[PDB]
Amino acid sequence: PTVVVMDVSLSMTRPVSIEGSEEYQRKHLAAHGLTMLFEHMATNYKLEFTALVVFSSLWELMVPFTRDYNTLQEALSNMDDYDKTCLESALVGVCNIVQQEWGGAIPCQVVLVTDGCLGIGRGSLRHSLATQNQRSESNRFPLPFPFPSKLYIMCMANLEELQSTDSLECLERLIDLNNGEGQIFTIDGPLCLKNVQSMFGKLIDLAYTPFHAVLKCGHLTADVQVFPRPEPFVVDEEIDPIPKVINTDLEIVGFIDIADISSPPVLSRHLVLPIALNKEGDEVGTNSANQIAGKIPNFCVLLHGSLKVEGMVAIVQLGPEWHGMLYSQADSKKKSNLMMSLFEPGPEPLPWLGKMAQLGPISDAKENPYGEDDNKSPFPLQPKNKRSYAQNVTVWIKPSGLQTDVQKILRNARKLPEKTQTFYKELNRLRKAALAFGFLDLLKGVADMLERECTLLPETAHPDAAFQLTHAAQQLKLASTGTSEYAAYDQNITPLHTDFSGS
Amino acid sequence: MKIFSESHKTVFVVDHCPYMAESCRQHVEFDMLIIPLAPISKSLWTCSVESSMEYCRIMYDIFPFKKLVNFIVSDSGAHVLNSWTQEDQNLQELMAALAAVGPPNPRADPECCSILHGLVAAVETLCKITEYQHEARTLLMENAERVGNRGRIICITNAKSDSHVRMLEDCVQETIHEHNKLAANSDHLMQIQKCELVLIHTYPVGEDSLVSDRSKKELSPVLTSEVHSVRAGRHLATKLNILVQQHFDLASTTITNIPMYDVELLHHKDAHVDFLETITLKWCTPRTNNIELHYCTGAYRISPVDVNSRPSSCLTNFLLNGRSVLLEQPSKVISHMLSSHGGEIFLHVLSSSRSILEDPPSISEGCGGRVTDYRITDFGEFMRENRLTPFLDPRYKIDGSLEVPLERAKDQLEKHTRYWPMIISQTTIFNMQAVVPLASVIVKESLTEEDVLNCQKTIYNLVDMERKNDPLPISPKRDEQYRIMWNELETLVRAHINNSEKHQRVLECLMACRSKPSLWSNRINTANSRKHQEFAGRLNSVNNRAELYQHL
Repeated sequence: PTVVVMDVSLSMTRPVSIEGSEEYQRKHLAAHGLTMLFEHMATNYKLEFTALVVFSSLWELMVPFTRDYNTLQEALSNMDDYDKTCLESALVGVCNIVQQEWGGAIPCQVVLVTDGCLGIGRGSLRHSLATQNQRSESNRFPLPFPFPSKLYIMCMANLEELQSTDSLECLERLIDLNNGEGQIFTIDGPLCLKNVQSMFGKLIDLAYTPFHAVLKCGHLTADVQVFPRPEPFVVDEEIDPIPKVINTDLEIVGFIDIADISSPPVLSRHLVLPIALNKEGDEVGTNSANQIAGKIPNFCVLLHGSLKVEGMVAIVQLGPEWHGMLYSQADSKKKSNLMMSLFEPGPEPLPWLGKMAQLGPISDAKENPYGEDDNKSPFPLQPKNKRSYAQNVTVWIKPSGLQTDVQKILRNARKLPEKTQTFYKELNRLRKAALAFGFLDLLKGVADMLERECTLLPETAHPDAAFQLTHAAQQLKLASTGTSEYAAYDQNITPLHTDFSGS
Repeated sequence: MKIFSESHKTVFVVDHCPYMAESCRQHVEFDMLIIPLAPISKSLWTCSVESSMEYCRIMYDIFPFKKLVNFIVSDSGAHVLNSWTQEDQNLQELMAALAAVGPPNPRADPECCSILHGLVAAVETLCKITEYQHEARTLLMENAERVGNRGRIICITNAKSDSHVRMLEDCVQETIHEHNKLAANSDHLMQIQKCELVLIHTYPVGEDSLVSDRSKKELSPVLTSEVHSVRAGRHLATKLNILVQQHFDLASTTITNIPMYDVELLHHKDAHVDFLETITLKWCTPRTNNIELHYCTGAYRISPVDVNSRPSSCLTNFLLNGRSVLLEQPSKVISHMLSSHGGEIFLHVLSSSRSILEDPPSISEGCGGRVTDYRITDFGEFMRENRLTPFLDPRYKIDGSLEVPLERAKDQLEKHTRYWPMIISQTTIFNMQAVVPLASVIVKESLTEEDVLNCQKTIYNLVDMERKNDPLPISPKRDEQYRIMWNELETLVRAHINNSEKHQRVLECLMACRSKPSLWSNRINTANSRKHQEFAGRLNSVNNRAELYQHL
C-alpha cells in the first residue's frame, strides 16, 4: 500500500520565510510539485494503493484503495486548513487511515506533515504528542503502530530558525522516543523538496528487477537455465553476506521418488527449456528464433515422464553440492508442467532424508530407500531421532496450552494413537511432562487427573492398561525426591498395539 | 564466524526451597462440561519454568546442530552432565536432564537451604562449556536470549526484603562465578574476564511483595541484576507470547480454512524482506482444487504454541506432510508460505510476486516444442551409466585415488551428454538400429577406446549401407531425407567435437573419407614532476649525442 499525509492544518497555511514555493499558496506548490510519496510507488512499488486524505484532528478521509496520484494531488491541493496542528498526531492518523483504506496487512510508509510553528508554551504540539516515558498502565499505546513506517518531519530552512522554532529538536526527540522514526536533520538553507523526498522515499522497499540470464548444460536435449537472484537467508555467513546475482549454471543430476518426499523449498520459478551451444564461437545458450529450434524436438518441455507411473523426480545438484528434487505434472494431453527449483535454505534441505552434503554417485551409496521407484518408505524414522522443532515437551505460550493440554491428555483417545508418526504427539509430550515434573503433589486437581479418568473400571479388569500405565506412574513419584530420577524423555513412548481383544 | 548464534546458551532454573514452595493460589478446574480430594496447590514457578523451557526449545529449534543447549533444575544435590553431539541438541535431552536433576519438593534438606547449589546447577545448565566459555554467548545474549527466556539463571525465592533479596542474589552470583571458574579449570574453556548476567525473578501469586518499581540496569560489574513480575493465567500467556516474539523478533499469524482459541505462527527475523509482519491469511492444502504454487523465501523452523487447538493442529498436520501451502487475501498473489518436513515444522515469509510457476498451458510454439517423441534409446543409454545415490559422507570407492563423489557424479552427468541426442523426432535416421550405438557408447557405462571402436564399426556398417544405395524413409525425394539425416548426425557430433578430442578426430577421419556432396624549489619541483615520459634517445645518448640506424 501507500501512505500520504496531506497537511490540512491552519498552521500549515502560511509561507515559510517570505513567500510560497510556486509564488502562491501551498496548494499551488503541491500542484506544481510533490514529494516521493507517489513517485516511488509509480516507479517501483506498483502493487500499492494510496489513501488521499487531508486531515489534522479527525479522519476526514474520502479516498478508498487506489493508486491514482491525481487523487493525491487533488487532496493535497484540498489541504487548505483545519482546526488542529500536530505533526506526530497527523502522521499517526495518516498511517491509520492508509491502513484502514488501502489494506490492513499491506505495508505503507507515513510521515509527519504539519507546520509546527506554534511556539513553546500553552500550545506546543510536541507536549501532547511525545508521551511515551510514563504511563506504565497504558504501555500498549498506539505508538508504535502495527505497520513498519518511519514518520519524518521535513526541515529545510536556517539553523537559527530551526532551533528557535524547535522543529528539529522536537523531531529528534520524537524519533528517539519512537526508536528511529525520523532521519537526522542534516539539511539547511533554501533547500527544495530533496530532504523531504529522501525522508519520504522509503516506500519502494518491495521493488524487483526484470532481467534475464542463461546457462550451459553440455550436449543434452534437456537443459536448464538459472532463475534470478534468490532471497538471502542465514545459511553460511562465510566472509560476509551480499545480494545474489544471476547464477552461472546448474546441473540436473539424480533421480528420486516424486510423491514420497516431494522436494525441498523452492527459491524462484525457473521453467525447464532446452538450450544449445556447440561451435558458434563464444556460443551463447540458445531472440525470437526459437520457432526454428521449436521444430527440433527437445525433452525439456516434455519432462513429465516417470513423475507419476514409476515415481521419479528430476533431482538437480549444483556445483557446490547443492542437491534438490522437483516434481512434474502427470497430465500430458491436458496442460502439463515442468520447472526448476532450489533447495531449502535452512540447516538441512531435506530433514527427513538426513544430511545432503554428499550429493554424489552410487559407488559409495549408504542406502537407497527409494531408488527412483519409492520401493520403501522408512522415512521419517518415528522412533528416537527426530527434528528439534517437535520435541517431547508441551507448549503453553498461547491460551490453547497447558489448560487445553490437561483436557487433551484426559481425552487422548480422540487424537491418539492413530496419527502418531509425525503429526499427533501432544499426548506423548503431556505424559513425558507429567513423568518429568513429578506432579504427584498437584495430582489432587487437574494436573495429573488424566490417568484416573481412563481407569473408571474395576481393579479386576484386563492387565493391558495396567501394563501400559505402569511406567509413567512409577517414574513420576521419583522426581519428588529431588535427586537422580527417571530420564525417559530421549526415548519416546510409541503406540503399542492393542491386540489383547478377542475380536 | 557462524558459531555466534543467539541460541548458544539457555538455562531454566527451578528450585525446591521452602521460599519458592509457597502456594501461588493457582487453581484450574477441568470438571466443567486413592487419595483425599485436596486442592490443586499448583506453583507459579512450575508455569514459569515451563515457559522458559518452551523458549529454550524454540531456541534449540532455531539452531539444530551448530548450537546446542540443555536444561537442569535445582535440588538438594547437583547432577551435571553435558555432551557435544548434534543429535542430542534437541529439547528431549534437555527435558531428560531437567527431570534427572530434581523437581520441586516442599520438604527441603535440614541444612544448606539456600540458592548456592541452585546457582551452581543453573551455571552447569548453561551451555558453552558450563558458563565458562559462554562469555561471548552472553555478550550476544545481551538483547536476544535475555528478551527470550532467562538464559543465565532463574532464581525464584520469597524475598523477605530488598536487603535479603540483594544478599541472596549476591550469594547466587558468587556461587555461579565459582561454578564458572570450576568449569574454566578445563582446557576448552577460558576463565571469565568479564561477566554478564540476565536474572529472572519469579514469585507466587497472592504472596509477599516487598519490591519497588525499577528498570533494567546493570547493577554491579560482577553481576547484573534484573527483576520482572509475571502473573498466573492469561497474563502469564501474554508474557510468554511476548517473550517468544522478542526472542527472535517474530510476529503472530493465524491459519484458517483447514481442508477437513488464539492461533500463532512463529518465525525468524527473515521477514524483513516481506515488509515496508503479522501475516493475516488463510491456509491452502496443495492439491488440484487449490493453487499449490507460491514463492518461498527464508525457511525457518516454527514451534506452534496453540497445538492444543483444532485450527493450529490441523495446519501443523497439513504442513508437516510435505505439501506447499499457498497464501491468499483474507491474478493470484501470495504474501506467505509454509513448508515442513518429517519432524521439522517451518513457516516462510513470501513476496507478493512470482506465483505463476505453472504458467505454460501448452508448449506447441516454444523452443523444442510440439515434438514429444524424443529418443528413448539415448535416454536409456544415459540411464545405463547414470547411477547416483548420496551417502552420509563422501567415500573413495573407485580408482583415481580418493575420488570425491561429487566429482564422480559430475563426470557421470558430463558423460551422459557427450554425443547422444535424446530427441529422435528431428531426424529420420533414428529408425536404424545400427546408428544408435554411437549415441549410446558416449553415455554408456563402457565409455572407453572400445566405445570408439564400436563407433568405428557403426561407421563401417553405415558406409556399407551407403555403398548399398538404399533410400531411407523420412516419416519428397530420398536425397532430401538423406541430407536431413546427415545434417542431424553432423549437429549431434558438433557439440561432441568441442566436448572431447576423440570426437573431433572421428569427425576429421569421416571428412577424410567423405564423398558424394623555497618557492623556486617547490614550483620547479611541481613543474618538473608534471612531466610524463622520456624516450629512447635521450637516456642512451653519450656526450649529448646518440647514434642512428644502429641495426646495421
